[PDB]
Amino acid sequence: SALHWRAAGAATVLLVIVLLAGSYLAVLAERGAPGAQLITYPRALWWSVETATTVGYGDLAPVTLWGRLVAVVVMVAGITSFGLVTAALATWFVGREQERRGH
Amino acid sequence: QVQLQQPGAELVKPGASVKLSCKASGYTFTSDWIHWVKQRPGHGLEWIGEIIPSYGRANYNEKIQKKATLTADKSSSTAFMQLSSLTSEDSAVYYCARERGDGYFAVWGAGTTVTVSSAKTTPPSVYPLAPGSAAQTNSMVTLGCLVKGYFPEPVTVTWNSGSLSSGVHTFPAVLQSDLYTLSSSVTVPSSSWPSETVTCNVAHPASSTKVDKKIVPRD
Amino acid sequence: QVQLQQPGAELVKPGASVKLSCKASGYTFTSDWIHWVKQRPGHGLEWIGEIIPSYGRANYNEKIQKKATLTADKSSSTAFMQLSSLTSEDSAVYYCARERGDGYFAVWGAGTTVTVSSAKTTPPSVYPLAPGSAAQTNSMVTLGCLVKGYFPEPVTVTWNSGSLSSGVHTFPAVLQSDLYTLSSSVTVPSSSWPSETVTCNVAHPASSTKVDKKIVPRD
Amino acid sequence: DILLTQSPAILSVSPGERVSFSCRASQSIGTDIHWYQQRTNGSPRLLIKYASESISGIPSRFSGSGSGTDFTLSINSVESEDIANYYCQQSNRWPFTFGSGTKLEIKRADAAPTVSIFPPSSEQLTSGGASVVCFLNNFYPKDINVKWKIDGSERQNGVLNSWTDQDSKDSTYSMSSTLTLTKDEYERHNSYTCEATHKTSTSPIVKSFNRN
Ligand SMILES: CCCC[N+](CCCC)(CCCC)CCCC
Ligand SMILES: CCCCCCCCCO
Repeated sequence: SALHWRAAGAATVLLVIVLLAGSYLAVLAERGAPGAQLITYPRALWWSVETATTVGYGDLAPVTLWGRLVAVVVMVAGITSFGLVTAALATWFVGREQERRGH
Repeated sequence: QVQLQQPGAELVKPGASVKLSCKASGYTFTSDWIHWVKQRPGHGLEWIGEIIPSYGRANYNEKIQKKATLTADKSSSTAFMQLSSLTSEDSAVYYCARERGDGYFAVWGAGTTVTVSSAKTTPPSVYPLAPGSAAQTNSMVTLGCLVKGYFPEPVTVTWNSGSLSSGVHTFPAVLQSDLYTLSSSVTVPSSSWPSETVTCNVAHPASSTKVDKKIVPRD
Repeated sequence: QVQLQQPGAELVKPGASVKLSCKASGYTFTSDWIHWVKQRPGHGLEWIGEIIPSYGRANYNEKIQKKATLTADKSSSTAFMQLSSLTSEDSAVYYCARERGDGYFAVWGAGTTVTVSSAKTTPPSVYPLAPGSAAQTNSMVTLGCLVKGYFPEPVTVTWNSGSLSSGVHTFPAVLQSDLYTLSSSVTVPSSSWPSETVTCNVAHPASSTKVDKKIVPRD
Repeated sequence: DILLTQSPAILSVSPGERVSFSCRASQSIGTDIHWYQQRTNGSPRLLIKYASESISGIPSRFSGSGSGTDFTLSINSVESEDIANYYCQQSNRWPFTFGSGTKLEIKRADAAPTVSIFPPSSEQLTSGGASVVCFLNNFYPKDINVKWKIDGSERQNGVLNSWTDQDSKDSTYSMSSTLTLTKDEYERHNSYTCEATHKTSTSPIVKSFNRN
């Protein structure tokens, strides 16, 4: 298996771990803050997914410092993981185009 | 099996401190939160605080006076609430509840009746209540047990180790000179008594004394 | 053509169950939702539930008592609502409506008058209503039909197979000893009667009986 | 914080009739409301979670509805076991808050009290005291008056009364009246009388006992 495909699969597994850990740590950080809505794990996981994908509907958002720091990690992990997937697709296309050119 | 196990009662002197318990059993996950709810006699439910035992962080209700400290012990699966500087306003029933991190309290504990007083613990006295020699009995017959002179609350009275619950009344206690007094009624068919035994089981957790008392006819 | 076709009425005994129908015609898409609306006599519209026939999922109004079960049959393009354990509170007119998945009910059915009673189905009796021998007639003349002794509701009375609607009054029924009774008025010009025939068409769907009755003068 | 008002505090319903409990939230909470039941001297019991989701073990007559700020707990065909307090609790915003609570009481048919008089036992007389206990059990309505006569003369001193809440087994009420005297005062008399005047009878229900 080539590196870029192994790295993509590794990034996908790492992203799932960030989503699960991010959902657990957000609830742990948001409870205790009056008005916080990111205080139950099922919707916290939904919030983490729409954060890593950078969709950000606005139905859920962190208000505490550590809840927002968790959000930052989720954002970077999601942007990086999907970016590595795009990078792997580019390598696949470039490698196929080299063979298409004989070189 | 019961999931949350709390003591029956705790007598605290005014200003003294107490630590309550809540032994957890059944399925336990890392997403469990133990909550504590306060209910004074004649009042609704009042949220006190929460704690996640898999991490040790505790949150408290910021609207009320903070008189609690929530700890957890994963080796024995028991959460603790330490109440400090108690007055009469703190005398209530304190429940513990388990939340699976999804909002609602799926299971509650029996609650620990906390009584803040300056008195002293007195075990109760149980007396039989049988009809007199001249008493016309119908198809049924009513018997009783008199639980007087105990402090503090509560007392849990059962009939025949709990096997008799239909036709059972337990009246609330009345306070008379730092002592409580109540009675419990039971209505069995007239043919069943006194052939089949009828006993009352008066348990006073504040004094760690559970007492039985058989109801035999007079002469 | 009519898009939603419902039966006229259904007589249900108290506690019994019934299954209503709603045959769909016209354009049918995978995004179609069939709704059911309940309307008691003297009340507004009450949403019951919905179903998507292209998938079979049914939703129900959670505010009211759930006494319905919605099914669909794509081979015959007919949705079904099964009502169970009916009381007098369930006696109403039940419409079906088709929503194209965009919010509003573009087309409604005629509705099935559901009457929950302990009585028995009785077909109606139709009687002519012609003016007496001594009656001065103006430029117009009023005729009638008496529909009495039927159960349950409703009865749809037309005049000359529907060709006569102007000048037609149909009074609401009155309940008299588990039997309904109403009359229908029609006002034709005096010159047109009795040269041109005047008949009333009394249809009682609960008994599957539609009866005509010509109005001829007395002697 | 989120305020949960439950009004009215008491709902009177005749047996076999639907009853709806109201819970209004100070701000929109979607469907993050949960209902609990608490009988007399009992711990709260979860009835409905997330406004309208059922719980295993809860009878089918319990249901819920609503979303946003108004939420309803409905009981189809109320029964005697349903006599309790009903609380709502929100989980949308921290901290979790409870409602003030709504009590459910049943209007059953009028029932005459079953009066029983009990003399003091032998185990109490040896301690220097004596108590004549009178049980006024399973009556409706709740209004009732007890009268104590010692040797035909009315006694009002040392008579402690105790009423119960509405009985969750038969929707009735029960009352206990206890006259406590010392062993000497109890032995200076003979006739002890418990009289119960109730709506169900113009004449008082009387129970007495003699030391003979
Ligand atoms: C169609 C989704 C594209 C979203 N991107 C990249 C995905 C990252 C999860 C956001 C990057 C922002 C750092 C690119 C938007 C560029 C306008
Ligand atoms: C970004 C690091 C995770 C956040 C640390 C745990 C959450 C704080 C709990 O107080």
